[PDB]
Amino acid sequence: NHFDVISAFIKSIRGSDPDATLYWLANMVEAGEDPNFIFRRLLISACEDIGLADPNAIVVVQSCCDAFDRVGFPEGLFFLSQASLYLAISPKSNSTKSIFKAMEAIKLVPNHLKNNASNYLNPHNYLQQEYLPTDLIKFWKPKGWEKNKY
Amino acid sequence: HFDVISAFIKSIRGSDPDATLYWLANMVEAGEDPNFIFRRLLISACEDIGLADPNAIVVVQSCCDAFDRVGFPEGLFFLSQASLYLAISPKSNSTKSIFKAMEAIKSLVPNHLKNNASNYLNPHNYQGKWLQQEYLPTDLQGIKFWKPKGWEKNKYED
Amino acid sequence: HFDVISAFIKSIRGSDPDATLYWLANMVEAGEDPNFIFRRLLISACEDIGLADPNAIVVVQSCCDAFDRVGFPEGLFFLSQASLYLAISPKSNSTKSIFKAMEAIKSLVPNHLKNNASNYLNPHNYQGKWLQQEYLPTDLQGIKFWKPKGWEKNKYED
Amino acid sequence: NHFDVISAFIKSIRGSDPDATLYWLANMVEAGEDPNFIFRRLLISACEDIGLADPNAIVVVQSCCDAFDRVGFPEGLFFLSQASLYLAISPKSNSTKSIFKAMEAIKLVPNHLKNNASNYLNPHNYLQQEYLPTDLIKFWKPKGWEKNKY
Repeated sequence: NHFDVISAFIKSIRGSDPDATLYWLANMVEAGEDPNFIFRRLLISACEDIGLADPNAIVVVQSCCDAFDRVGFPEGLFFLSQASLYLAISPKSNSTKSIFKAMEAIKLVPNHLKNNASNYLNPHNYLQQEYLPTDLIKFWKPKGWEKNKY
Repeated sequence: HFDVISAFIKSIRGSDPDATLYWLANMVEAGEDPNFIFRRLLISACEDIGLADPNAIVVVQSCCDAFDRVGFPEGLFFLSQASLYLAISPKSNSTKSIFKAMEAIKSLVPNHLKNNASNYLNPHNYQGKWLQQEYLPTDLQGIKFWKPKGWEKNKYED
Repeated sequence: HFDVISAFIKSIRGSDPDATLYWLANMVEAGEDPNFIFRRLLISACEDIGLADPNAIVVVQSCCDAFDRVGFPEGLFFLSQASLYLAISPKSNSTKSIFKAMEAIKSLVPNHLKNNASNYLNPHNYQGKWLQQEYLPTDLQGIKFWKPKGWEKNKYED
Repeated sequence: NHFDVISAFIKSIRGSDPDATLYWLANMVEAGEDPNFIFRRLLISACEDIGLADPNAIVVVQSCCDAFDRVGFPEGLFFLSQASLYLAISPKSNSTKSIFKAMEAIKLVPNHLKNNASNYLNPHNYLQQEYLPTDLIKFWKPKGWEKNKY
């Protein structure tokens, strides 16, 4: 049941609602919830829910955890609030979970991709060349920063 | 001692790099613990700059780490970089919002927002433009805890 | 094993996110050490992306730190973020330059460039537009070890 | 005398010369110079020579040291080269040394700046208010990012 509050909190972040985020956040801290337990979920969210929409999201959130470590309560509340608000208002993407589609397919390396392959063409020196095996298909599904990169 | 550190943070909050430097210099002559100064700088990076530039906490944290690796005398420049950086950043106190919501708390979880809820819809699966779903309890929908004033503006406008 | 990791780095170098993911997935099914994968990702962030985006090393390092804090199963997403991020970044091998200069070495310090040199002039004191001062030995002036190809371009143009 | 090489290396960075930087860099590593000794000077340079011209310079350089730690030679050479090139081509400023002018002057807090001062005006709530003592003057001398902030 405190799993229910942190769930409401993370779904609020995922839904881009900074008000509900703070509300569930305040709920957890009036309840004396463990801050490392909040931070671990923020980190995961920074990569599972924001991810390549803003690839510096994990950087900001880690700085907020480190800062919290040095500082603790009552002041640390600001790190919790910045990191929570920061994820709530960021653009969203779950394209980092594309790894699971690839793990499903997995469940032999082309020659040109072998270590010290003799017929590898280095893209820096220059491109058509195949990176998947012959018998294989799109695993990565882009949805922010990843849009421009795409 | 606690007045000097106060004048330091207020000069930063007031966007005064010169006074910022003067109270920093005061503090180190007087033997103040650099870890203590870095605590207040980390705090002020979220409390006084905050989402006006959420990179501020990364830069200051990295100044703090640089100081742990180098120590004095050269550590004095990382105190100075961190301090100057906050003094000249745009300011916002919007992270103080959490206290507003905390006052609203001082509250059951809606069913669709519980862990593993069967009626929860996931914005990542959503083929539309905005998933309309309740995130606050019903008696509170519409209530506003956060408004931005820099980087928070742009993010808000989207 | 060393062929799989090779195909992984080459897919990243080739800007292929799909193949990148497939060889990542291959590696973790096979039990590959995540620290080993992160080493190659840190390396590739400087060798293959490099000054095309010097933030790449910060992001990947931070993925690595996130993995140390979280471990599996959720650590798999930080491997994935780091990997995908390099696959889609602009590429540059311009940090390989150091090997060129290393070949020129395989050499006394000019006097004005020695520690505490009395004839050294400091670009920070310089009231002009560009301090013309020798940084290479005289028999080497004009020689070029680095050319950019992204972020390195802009920095170069200045 | 290996102090002479690292000096040539740092002055080359300070002079914005990426070629000479690499040259002295290669010199230090063919000599088996200690990489922590190179990195410590890069860090200092990232703040004393680049500083607020690019305030993420210390971030990049620290990531390059951490990466080097995990990896070592021969591959680590890339972290050394990226961080060295990165500082060489960055815009330059020594405005972080302005702290020493202030330490010279130092060698009593206005009331409104005291802890819990009754007549402090908070800039968030709103500005003319004095941050230096009455008897005091410009310490900070901006020269990149600090230009825009100024």
